[PDB]
Order: sequence, then structure tokens, then C-alpha cells
Amino acid sequence: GDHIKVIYFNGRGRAESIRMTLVAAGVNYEDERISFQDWPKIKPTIPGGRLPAVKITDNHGHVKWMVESLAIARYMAKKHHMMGGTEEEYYNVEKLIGQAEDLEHEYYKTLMKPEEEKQKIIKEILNGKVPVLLDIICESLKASTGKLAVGDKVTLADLVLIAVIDHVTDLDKEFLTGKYPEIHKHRENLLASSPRLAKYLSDRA
Amino acid sequence: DHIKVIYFNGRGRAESIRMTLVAAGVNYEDERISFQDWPKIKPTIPGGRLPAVKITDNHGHVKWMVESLAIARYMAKKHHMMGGTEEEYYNVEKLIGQAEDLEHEYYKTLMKPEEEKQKIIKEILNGKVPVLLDIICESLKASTGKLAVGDKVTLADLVLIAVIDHVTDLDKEFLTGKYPEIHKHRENLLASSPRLAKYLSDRA
Ligand SMILES: N[C@@H](CCC(=O)N[C@@H](CS)C(=O)NCC(=O)O)C(=O)O
Ligand SMILES: N[C@@H](CCC(=O)N[C@@H](CS)C(=O)NCC(=O)O)C(=O)O
Repeated sequence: GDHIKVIYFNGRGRAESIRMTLVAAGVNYEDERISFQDWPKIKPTIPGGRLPAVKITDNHGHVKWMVESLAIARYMAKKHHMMGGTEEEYYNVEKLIGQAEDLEHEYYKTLMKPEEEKQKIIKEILNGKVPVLLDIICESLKASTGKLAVGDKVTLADLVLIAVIDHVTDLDKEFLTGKYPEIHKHRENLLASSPRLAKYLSDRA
Repeated sequence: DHIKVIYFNGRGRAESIRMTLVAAGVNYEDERISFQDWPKIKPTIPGGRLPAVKITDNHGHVKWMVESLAIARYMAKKHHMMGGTEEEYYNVEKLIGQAEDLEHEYYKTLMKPEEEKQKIIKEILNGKVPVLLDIICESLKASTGKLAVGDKVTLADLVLIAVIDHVTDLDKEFLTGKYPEIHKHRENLLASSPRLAKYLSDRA
């Protein structure tokens, strides 16, 4: 009787890797979004005091908590055959995840800052590590033995990459227009390979 | 197969790779790149960033691996250091993520002049650094064994000692008389892995 609740603040922040892995596996869950106003009260109730967190309540009401977003995503993906099928494919899944998180860390430099400072940071990273990391990512994608990030079937790597690329276009929606063909291609391929994720992304949009 | 670890810093991102190979008893060769040789060597490394591992078989065929903790998790998976069940694998990844969030505060201080370094240090040590050390202490208390996850070495334990060495590099006294679970962890891990204790003692 397991119920999976995803507890988070932002609609497209660190929980997206967790929601997209459950969406691609066909696993239902409930979203519980915490407002800035309720964070003082709910904080002491989440183990570790940070979101996102996942609360799993079985049919006897016993609760299991999981925290640390991509540790939760990798556990769910491992359980649903989305962490590669060989130790080599697992290396390659991890390699792309680590490349996408280095890109996400540049994005995070822009968050929760006033307008003026945000724009200053944006101009610095987009002239900086952002394109360098999109080019590394394109070369990773080129090296796959299949049409997705690793082989031809969905992995956690594909889902962390579409989350991170949505963050880059959040900073400049034109940044990737007419460039980085492998990333565009990746996204078309993944939405063709995963009708659930395409429904999720289209519904969400 | 010959394994070469290619890197710049003696206690930077390649430490997770070295310690995993050490704990497993797998030999490798260190190739440290100087600031002066980096222009010429950069175009030869796939991705253009270190650390990188170059594996040459006895036919001299080369396989390259990049992305430090993607290399460490592949080697740890190969040597039964990524947990024995899917639950232990989650707990190994939980602590790694906690440790990397501490490492990211440490990285805010690097390759900065003295005065900016000092100012950044003062902000993180009064900030997310203790918050994260308490989170890690609570993780450590939840282990079903004496190490970070269960009772046998995992990658989690090696990433945590590398990150704790980074904190003490910023303030050698920061953990004196505090955070007992982390002191304890280090004593336990060095007692569980003579290779790593030999490696760390030699290194220091
Ligand atoms: N590495 C952690 C980071 C968790 C984290 O930084 N959470 C922030 C926002 S995403 C938070 O909970 N802030 C509120 C607080 O610390 O009180 C993960 O990926 O889950
Ligand atoms: N997440 C990557 C980070 C690699 C990285 O940032 N390397 C930096 C030094 S820490 C580098 O090689 N800089 C040299 C360059 O970019 O030319 C890893 O962990 O391996």
C-alpha cells in the first residue's frame, strides 16, 4: 500500500529529477508544495531541515523519509532500470549527470537575487562556463551507443539533462537557438521514447 | 590494464578516485599536471578538464574516463563499495550528496587572493558549513553499522574524509571538541581499512 509524497518548494527546482523519474517509470505520487509562509513550521518536521524530501507512508501508516534530491532520484531510477544495464552504461549515466549538475551549479548562482544582481550574474555565466558545459554535454551525447544520453533507453541522465536545459533557457530563452543540435535532438528523441514524460512536460507547460 | 590518474591538485577532486582505488587494493599511477604544462595538455584530454583517468590495456588501446565522482562510482561499484542493497545504495548516495554540498561551500574559497579567501571563509564557516556538518552527523548516527553506511567501506566514507580535510584546511580548529560522529567515523574507517590508513599516513 505505498503512498509517495514529494515535498518541495519550487515548481521546477531540485524535485524535478524525482518527479520525472517517477513519471517515466509510471509510478504515481502526490505533490505537496510548501509555501514561503509555511516553511518555519514545516522545517522542524523534515529530517535534515531541507527540501525537497520524499515521505513514503505504507498502508499501516509507517513513514519512511528520504532526502537529498538526486540520491532519491538515483534510488528510484535504480529500482526502475534507469541507471544503465551494464557497469559501463552506469559510468556513462553518472558522467552526464555530473556534467549537467556542473551546469546547474552555474544556474544556481542566479537564484533568489534581486533583478539587478541576477542579470549581472546571468551575463557572467552565459559568457562563461555555460557554453563550455553545453559543448561538453553535446560531445557526451554524440558518444552514446544509442539515441538517448546513454544507449537507446531512458536513463536518469536524460531527465537531469532536460531539467538543466530548461534552467539555461530560463536565463536566456534564445541561448540555444540555432546551436547545440545534439541537445535539441536529445529532447526530441526522449519525448518520442517516453510518452509519459511528453504528457508530463506538455501538461506542465 | 594500466590506470593513470591525471590531475592538478594533490587534494582536490581526484582524491575520491585515489582513495577508492586504494581501498580496493588496485594500483595506479599519478600524473600531476603543472600550471605551465596545462595549455599543451588541455587539448589532449577529452572534455578539456581534469581530473581524468587514462586506462591503457596491454595492447596499448586507451579508454578515457572523466568526471571525478562518475569515475569514483564506477570503480566503487566494481569493488563492492556502492552498497549491498538498493537501500544501502540510497544511503551511500545521500551522504555523498551531503558531502558534495559541503565541498561546494569550500570551493567558494579557491584560487582567490588571500583577502577575498578570508572573507569567503568567514562567511561559509558562520553559514552553511556547520549546518551541513550537523546534517552529516545525523546521517552518520543512522548507519546500521560503524561506518557511513553499514559496517564496510563505501564511497560515502571516502568522499566524507576528503571533504572534512577541506574544512580543516580552512580552519584547523573548526571541528575541535565538536561533531563527535565525524571524529568517530574517521577513527572507525582507518581501523576498517589499513590500506587507506597507510595511504593517509604516508600522504601526511
Ligand atoms: N543537495 C540538496 C540541497 C537541498 C537544499 O539546498 N534545499 C534548499 C532549497 S532547494 C532548502 O531546503 N532551503 C531551506 C532551508 O535550508 O531552510 C538536494 O539536492 O536535495
Ligand atoms: N565536475 C567535474 C569538474 C572538473 C573541473 O571543474 N575541472 C576544473 C578544475 S577543478 C578544470 O579542469 N579546469 C581547467 C580547465 O577548465 O581548463 C569533475 O568533478 O571532474
